[PDB]
Amino acid sequence: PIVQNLQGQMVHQCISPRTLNAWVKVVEEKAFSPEVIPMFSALSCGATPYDLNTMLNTVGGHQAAMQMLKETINEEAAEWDRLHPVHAGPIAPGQMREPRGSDIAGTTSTLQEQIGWMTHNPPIPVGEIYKRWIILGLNKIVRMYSPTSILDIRQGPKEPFRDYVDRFYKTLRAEQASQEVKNAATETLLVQNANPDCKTILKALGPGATLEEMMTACQ
Amino acid sequence: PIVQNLQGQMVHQCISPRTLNAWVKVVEEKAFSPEVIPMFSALSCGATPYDLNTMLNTVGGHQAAMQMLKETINEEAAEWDRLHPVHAGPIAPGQMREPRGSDIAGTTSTLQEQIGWMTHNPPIPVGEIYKRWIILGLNKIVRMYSPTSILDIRQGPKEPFRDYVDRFYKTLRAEQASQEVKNAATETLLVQNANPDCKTILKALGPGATLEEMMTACQ
Amino acid sequence: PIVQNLQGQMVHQCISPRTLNAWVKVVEEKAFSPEVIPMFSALSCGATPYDLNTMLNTVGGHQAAMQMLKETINEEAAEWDRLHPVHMREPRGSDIAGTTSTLQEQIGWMTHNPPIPVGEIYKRWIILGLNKIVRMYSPTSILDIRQGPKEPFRDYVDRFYKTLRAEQASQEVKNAATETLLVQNANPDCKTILKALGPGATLEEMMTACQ
Amino acid sequence: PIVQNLQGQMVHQCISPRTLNAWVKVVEEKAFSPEVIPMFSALSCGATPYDLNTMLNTVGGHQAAMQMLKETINEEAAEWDRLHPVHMREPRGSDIAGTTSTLQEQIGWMTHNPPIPVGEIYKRWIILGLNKIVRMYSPTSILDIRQGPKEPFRDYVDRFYKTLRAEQASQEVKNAATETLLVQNANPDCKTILKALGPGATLEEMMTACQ
Amino acid sequence: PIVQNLQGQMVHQCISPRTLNAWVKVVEEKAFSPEVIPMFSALSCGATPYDLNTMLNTVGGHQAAMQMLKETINEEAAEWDRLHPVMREPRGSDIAGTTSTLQEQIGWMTHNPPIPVGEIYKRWIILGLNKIVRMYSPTSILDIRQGPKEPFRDYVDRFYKTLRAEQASQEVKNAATETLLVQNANPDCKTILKALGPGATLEEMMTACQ
Amino acid sequence: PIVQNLQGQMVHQCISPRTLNAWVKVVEEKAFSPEVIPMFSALSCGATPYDLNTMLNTVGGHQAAMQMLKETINEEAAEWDRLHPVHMREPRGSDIAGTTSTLQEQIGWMTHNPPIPVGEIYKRWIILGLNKIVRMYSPTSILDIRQGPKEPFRDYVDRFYKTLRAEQASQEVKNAATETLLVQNANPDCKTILKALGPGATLEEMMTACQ
Repeated sequence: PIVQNLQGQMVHQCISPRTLNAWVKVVEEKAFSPEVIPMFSALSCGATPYDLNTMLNTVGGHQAAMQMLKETINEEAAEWDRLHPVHAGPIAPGQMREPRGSDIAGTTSTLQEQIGWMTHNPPIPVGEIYKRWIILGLNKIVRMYSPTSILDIRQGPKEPFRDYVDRFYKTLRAEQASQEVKNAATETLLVQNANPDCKTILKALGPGATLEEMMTACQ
Repeated sequence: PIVQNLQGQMVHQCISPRTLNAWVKVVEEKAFSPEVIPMFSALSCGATPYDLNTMLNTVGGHQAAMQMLKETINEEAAEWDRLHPVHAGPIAPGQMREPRGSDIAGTTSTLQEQIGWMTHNPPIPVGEIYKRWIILGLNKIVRMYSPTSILDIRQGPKEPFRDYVDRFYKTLRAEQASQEVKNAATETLLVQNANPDCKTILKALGPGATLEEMMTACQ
Repeated sequence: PIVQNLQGQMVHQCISPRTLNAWVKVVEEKAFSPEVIPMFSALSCGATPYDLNTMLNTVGGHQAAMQMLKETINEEAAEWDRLHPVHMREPRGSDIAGTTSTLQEQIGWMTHNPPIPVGEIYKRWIILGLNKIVRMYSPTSILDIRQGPKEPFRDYVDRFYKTLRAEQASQEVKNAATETLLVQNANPDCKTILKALGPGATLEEMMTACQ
Repeated sequence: PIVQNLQGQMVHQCISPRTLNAWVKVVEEKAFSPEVIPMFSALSCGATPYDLNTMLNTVGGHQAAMQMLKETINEEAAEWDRLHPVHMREPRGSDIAGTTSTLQEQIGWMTHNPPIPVGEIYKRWIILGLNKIVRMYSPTSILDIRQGPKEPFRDYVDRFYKTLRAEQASQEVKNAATETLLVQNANPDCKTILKALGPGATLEEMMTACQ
Repeated sequence: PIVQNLQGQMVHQCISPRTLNAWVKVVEEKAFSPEVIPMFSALSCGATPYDLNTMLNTVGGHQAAMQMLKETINEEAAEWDRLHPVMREPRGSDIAGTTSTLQEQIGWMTHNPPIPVGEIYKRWIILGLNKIVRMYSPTSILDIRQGPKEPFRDYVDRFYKTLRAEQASQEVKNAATETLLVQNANPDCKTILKALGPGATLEEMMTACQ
Repeated sequence: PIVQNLQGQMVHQCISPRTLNAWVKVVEEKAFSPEVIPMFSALSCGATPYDLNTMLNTVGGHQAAMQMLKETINEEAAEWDRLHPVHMREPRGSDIAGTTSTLQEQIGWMTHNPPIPVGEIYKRWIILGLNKIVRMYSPTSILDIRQGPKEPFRDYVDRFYKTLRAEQASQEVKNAATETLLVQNANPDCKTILKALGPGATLEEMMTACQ
C-alpha cells in the first residue's frame, strides 16, 4: 500500500501483520482452491509490486507452483516489452522512465520508482498491472491442480442432487471455464451426468429451465 | 467500504482481513441458515459492488447455490434495465453515466464509477441496490436448503414445549414466512402440531393468547 | 453507532465484526443467563434501531424467545402510540422499533436538538422483553434452592442468588432475603450457626460462620 | 471511559468489546485470585460509575461475592453521606455508585473544575470490596503453609507468598515473614540451612542456600 | 504509555488489553526463560511507573520471584536516595511508583529537561529480573555436555541457551566457542573441532560436525 | 518504526504487540525455513536498529543460530568500518548494529537529508546472516532429492524446489535445473516422458506430461 504523509509526499506504508498472516494461513489451509485467488486480490489491495512479491515470497510450500508462477510472470513481462517500445526521446524532467516488464514485476525497479509510477500524472498502475499477471499465473496453477475433470463428475445412485451440483460447479470453477460455459452446462453436461432417476425428472422439465427449478425437481 | 481521505476526496478503503475471514467462517459453519443473511448485511456494510463481489467470490464451497445466486442477479439486472432505460450514446467528458443493470452488479463498471455513484448528491446507492439483489437471491437459497416443511414440525411425546417452539419458528424462518403468518400460526399450526397433553392446555387458554402464556402453560 | 465524519456530518458507522461475533457467541454459549442482558446493552452501546435489529437478527437459534421479544416490542410500540399522538416528523412506535423508518431518519432523531433518543427508547423495550425471557427460561424456583448436606455454604449461596437474579427480584428483596429464605433453606448444620448470629447479620459474617 | 469529541465536548465513549470480553474471561478463569484486582483496575482505567457497573453486571457466576460486593458498596456510600451532607449538584453516595445518577451527570462531575472524580472514588470502593472477597475465598491460611519433605524450596515459597497475597498481608508482614514464618514452616533440612545464614538475609540468599 | 491529545496536552493513555494479556501469557508459558526480559522491555515500551506496576501486579504465580523483585527495587530505590538528596525532585520511592501520583510521573517524564522516571524504574525491574533468570536456570554451563548420539546443533543450542540464562558476557560467549564448547563436546565431534585449529567461527564448527 | 508527531518532529513509535507476537510465533513454528526471511523483512518494515534488536532478542530458542548471526553482524560491521573511516556524527559499524548508538541518533540518521538508512543497512546484514543459517539448517542436499516409484511428480517437484530454495540457489540455477537435474532425478516412468518432450520445455508442460 501507499499513503500520503502530512508533508504531501507519497510514502510506502508497511503491509500489516494481519494481512501477511491472513495470506499465509489461507495458502496453508486451502492450497490452490479457486477461492484463494479472490482472497489474494482482496488482501493485496492497493499494493505495490514490492508488496506483491513480499506476499508471494512468504508462502512456504508449493514451490512447484511458485516456480511456474515465475515463468508466467516472465512471459507476461516479455509481452509487455514487445508492444510497449522504449522511446528514444530524452526523459522529460519530473517524468519517470518508461516502465519495463521487469520493472512492473519488481525485479529491476526500486520501491521509490514504483511509488513514482503509481502516483505521477498520468498514473502507471504497475501494482494493478503486476497483480493482473499474478492472478493470471495463479489461474493456470488452479487449473492444473484441479484433480477431477468435468466429464468425470457423475451423480451417484443415492447421492442427493444438491451435492452432485456442488461438485459439478466446483470442478467447473477450478477448470476456469467461461461464465457462458457455466450457464450452458446447466442444460448439457449437468443433465447428462445425472443418475437415471434425476435425469428422467430433468428431461420432463424441458428446455430453458433455471437451476432453481432443476434442484427443486430432484428434491 | 469508502473513506474520505485527508484531501477530502472519496477513496476506496480495503475490506479488512477480519471482515473477509468473518464472512468466510460463517458460511463454513452455518452454511445457509437464516441468520447468515443478517450476518452478510452486517459484514457488507457500506460496501461497493466491487466489495460485494469480493465477499461472494471468496466463498469456497456451495457453488450450486452461488450459480443460482448469479441467475437471480442477472434477472434483477435485466429488470433494472427494463424500467430504468439508459441511452448509451456517447456521453460528454466528465459527465456521470447513468447506472446500467450490469453496472450495479459490478461486472461492467469500474471501482471509481461505483464510488462516483455512491458519493453523489443525491446518492445513487449502487452498493445498496446490489446488496438488495444479493439478499433477495440468498433468501431463495435458504428456502430451498430448508430441510423440513412447517407442516412436518410436530411436537414429540416427551419433548418439552419450549424445544418444539424453537424448532417451529426456526423452520418458519427458513421457509420465509411473513410476520403476520408467523404471528398467526401461534393460534393455528403451533397448537395443532402440539402433543395431546400440551394441546389440551393450549385450547383451554382460549383465543387471543400470547406466546408467553402458551409457553408458561406447557411448562 | 453514530460518528461525526471529517466534514462534520453525522454518519452511521458500521457495527464492527468483533461486536457482531461477540454478541453471537455469548448467545451461543450463555443462552439466556441473566448476565447476557448487561452484555447486550454493552455491545449495543450508542446503537440505532437499525443496529439493534441487526444484532437481534444475527441470533441463530432461540426463535421461540425472539418471537416473544417481537410481541413485547409490539406491545411497547402501541403504548408509545397511545401516549404520543401523531399530528422532521415525530417518531411513531414502529419508527422507534425500526420497521417503518429509514437509517437517515433514526440518525436525525438521535442527533437532533433536542435529541430524541430512539435508540435508547428501543433498547429499553428490548431489554424489557429480554428480562421476561430470562424469567421464563429460569429452570429452578427460588423456593427450590436448598443447600445439600455436604454442600459448602459458599456454593449454596452462589446458586441462591443466581436463581434470584433470573427471577428478576428487586435489589431490596435481594438484600432482605439474606435473613429470611437464605437461612431457612440452609442445611441443619449451617442453619444453627446462622440463627446464633442473630438479626442484622451481613452476608460476609454469614459465609464466614459456615466455613 | 470519556473522550473529548471534535467539538471539544466531553462525551462518553463505549467500553470496547475487547475490554468487556477480557474482564469476563479473567473472572471465569482466575475466579478470585489476588491478581484479578490489578487486572480489574487496568481494564476499568478512567471509567465512569456507569462503566464500572457494566463490568460488574457482565460477571456471570459468583453471585455470593457480587452480593457481598453490593453490601460493601452500600457501606461506603453511607460513609460518604455522613461526611458530605447534601444541600451542578453535589454528588451523594448513591450518585457515586451510579444507581441514582445519569451518565451525563457522571461526566459532569469527572470533567469539572475542580474535578470530582466519582469514577475513581467508586473504583476505590469496588477494589476495597473485592479485596474482602479475595481474603475470604483464600483456601489455606498462612500458618498451614508448610514445606514438604521432598518439596523444593522454590515451590514452597511460591505457595507461601501466594497465600500471603490472598490473605492481604501488609507490606511489613511480607518483609518480616522472611525471617520468621518462612523459616519456621520450612522442612528440617532447609530450616537448618536458613538458621545458619543468620539474621538479615535476603530472599535471594535463602533460596540460593536451599537449592 | 503517554500521548499528546488533540489539545496538545500530554495525557496518560490506558494500557491496551492486548498488551496486558500478552504480558500475562508469556509469563504463564515461558516462566522466566531469558527471552522474557526483552519481551518485557518491548511490551512496556514508554510506560510510566504506574503502568510498570500494573504489569508486575497482574502476574498471578511466581510470587517468590516477585518478592525478590520487590527487594531489588527497594535496594535500587535506597541507592537513588543516597546519590540524590531531597515540580518536586523525584525520590527513589517516587520512581518505583509507590509514593507518587500518575500526574506527577507524567510531569517528570514530559518535562524540559525530561526526568525519565519510567526508564529509570524499568532499568531497576530488568536488573531485578536478570537476577531471577540467573537463579531459575536449572543447569550450569559446566554440566551441558553433548550426548553420544546427540547432534552437534542441538548441543550448541543447549550450550548457548544455558549461557544466556547464566548471563555471561558477550565476550565470554564468543571466547567459549573454542574453549568450553569444544571441551564439553563428544569425542567424535571434539576430534573434528581440534583439527580445525584456533580461530574457527561457530559456522565452521557446526558445518564440521554435521 | 518512526512517526512524525503533530509538531512535525520525528519520534520513535513502539513496535506493536501484534508484530512482536507474529515474529515470535513464526520462528517457533517454522524454525529457519526459507520463508522465514521474507516474513522477517516484512515484519521489520521501517524499523530502527533498536527495533531490529528487539525482534532478535525476543527469539527464545535457536541460540546456536543467534550466536552465528552475531558473528555475521560483527563481520559486516568491520567491513563497514574499513570502507568508511571515522574522522551529526558519521555512523560507524557498531552504530549501525545499534550497540553503540542511541535511539535518537538512529532516528537522526534515518530521518535526514541525505538519509543514512541505518535501519536498512542493518537489516541487510541480518538477512545476510539469516540466509547463511538457512543454508546450514537445510536437511537434504539437492543431489539427494529423487522421485520415488509411486510418488506423484507434483510432490517431487515441490520437494525439489523447496530444497533448492534453502540452498539459496540463483534464479538461473533454478530455471536451468528444470531441464537438467529435475529430469535426471525423476523416476524411470516420468523421465522417459520428460526426455520425449525435448529441449526448451517449461515446467508447466513437464508437470502436465507426468500427471
